[PDB]
Amino acid sequence: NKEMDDVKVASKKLPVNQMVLKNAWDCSQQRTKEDWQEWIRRLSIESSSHALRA
Repeated sequence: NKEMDDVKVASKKLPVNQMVLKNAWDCSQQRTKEDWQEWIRRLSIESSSHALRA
């Protein structure tokens, strides 16, 4: 075998509407836990993205 990999940019794009989703989480909840949780899992979207998918 030989050579290499990585490649591996890897980050960003944007959560713009997911930012919207964050503030959305903020609006209701009213037992905020679910809101913040979801919003966080979203916020995740390199690694950590996949991480929050736990």
